[PDB]
Amino acid sequence: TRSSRAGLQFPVGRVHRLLRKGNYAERVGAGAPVYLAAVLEYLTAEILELAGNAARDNKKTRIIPRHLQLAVRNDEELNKLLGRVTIAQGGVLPNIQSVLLPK
Amino acid sequence: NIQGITKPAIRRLARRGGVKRISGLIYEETRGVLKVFLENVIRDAVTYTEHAKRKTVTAMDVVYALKRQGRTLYGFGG
Amino acid sequence: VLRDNIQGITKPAIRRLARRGGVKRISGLIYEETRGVLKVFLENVIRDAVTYTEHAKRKTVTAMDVVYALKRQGRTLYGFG
Amino acid sequence: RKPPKGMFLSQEDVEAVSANATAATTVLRQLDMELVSVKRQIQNIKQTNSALKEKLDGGIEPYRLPEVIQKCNARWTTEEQLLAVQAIRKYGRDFQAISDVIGNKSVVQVKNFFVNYRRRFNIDEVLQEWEAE
Amino acid sequence: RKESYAIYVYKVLKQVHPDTGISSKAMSIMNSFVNDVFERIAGEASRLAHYNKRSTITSREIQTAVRLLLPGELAKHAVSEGTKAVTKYTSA
Repeated sequence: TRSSRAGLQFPVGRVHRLLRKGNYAERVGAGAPVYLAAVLEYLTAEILELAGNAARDNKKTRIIPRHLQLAVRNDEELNKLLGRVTIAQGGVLPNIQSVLLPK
Repeated sequence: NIQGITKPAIRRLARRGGVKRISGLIYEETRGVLKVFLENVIRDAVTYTEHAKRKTVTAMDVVYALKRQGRTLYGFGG
Repeated sequence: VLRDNIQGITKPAIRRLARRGGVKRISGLIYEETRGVLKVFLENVIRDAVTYTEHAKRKTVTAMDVVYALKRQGRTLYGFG
Repeated sequence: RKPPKGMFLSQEDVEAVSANATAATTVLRQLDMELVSVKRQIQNIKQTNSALKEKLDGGIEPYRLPEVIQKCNARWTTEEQLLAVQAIRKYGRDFQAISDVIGNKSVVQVKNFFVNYRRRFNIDEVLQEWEAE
Repeated sequence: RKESYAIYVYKVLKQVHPDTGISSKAMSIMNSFVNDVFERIAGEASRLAHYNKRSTITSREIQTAVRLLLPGELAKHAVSEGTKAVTKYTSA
């Protein structure tokens, strides 16, 4: 398997298959599937890392969409990446304006 | 039908958004905005069902209409 | 020969840009805040433009590279391609 | 029950005066000894302040410099800009100090100098170097 | 049969947090995220080929596409992890 040859977890073969069966170019390079899968695996590791930390904070083992929402929105770059994306059952960050606070 | 979303439902949506005091005309104005929003999304959703030759709008059609409407949604398909 | 000059002026230009936009009264701090917005806007657009020149293996940024960079930034522009 | 105007009357003082046959005499003598102690402490500090005031004879009159009254200019020369750089290096954001160092540049022109020449003179780097000391 | 990157999300999860789980809804959210990033990069690389009069999507198309879509640091680390994996693949 080409995934084992690159030390990656995501299937390089399935990536190469989807790149050919999607009509993006006449030909598909050999290093592109390995390099596209590596970015995907890195980004999934980024989210799962912050999601597991949010899971530890909520004292729960299984990651729920609440954890994904908190993880993506607390990161400055993951928020910019998924800026036009709504996560199901995600909710919003706790935020109350200063003027609205009691005085 | 449209009056099925009133009184506490429009109040609960405000609390999750952080609103403290709600004027009386917000409720009617909120329904109008939600009406126009639903009209736009369902229109593009129905359009895909028309091209697909189906009488049932699938979850994909809702997602794909939201994607075209700049409202990408995760959770209800690929 | 004294020299001593600077860049990033646009002192009356921010006044002219306000008139075409319909602004009547301009506070003093608008100009400095306006310059900051122009920096970030140019930084985003030029970044995507320079990336195309890097991919195209060229030392010259063409008008087209700007066009798709504006296209990528949701700022479609007609007239230069 | 209400205390009189400018008059404190507590149960402790009543019990202290009637503690025994010679309680009032003991309290009055202790207050008199405290008053004598406070009186001599005033006298010692008065002697200390008199000696300290004797050290201040003359003031700072032989150490006064005349005022260099000069108008504020409008153009920045290379000398004026470099002197401003050194003023930012030692003083930082003290606009009044930098204005006095240059001499012919007002406070508002020094504050404008920071904004117009921020990129060219690396004022942010000069400020972060001033903060290190 | 419906395909997904589910089993590999589990593997990456255990490599990072071995004592954590994931729900079915959160898994489908991860599936759509992978496919979304997939379409964005592959779509941008396809445009790069058309813009430069090319018919193949090589490593350079993917690399500059990730430079465009990710903001700075995520792009920096993505290029590093990818070029590392491609070099390891090129070796064997």
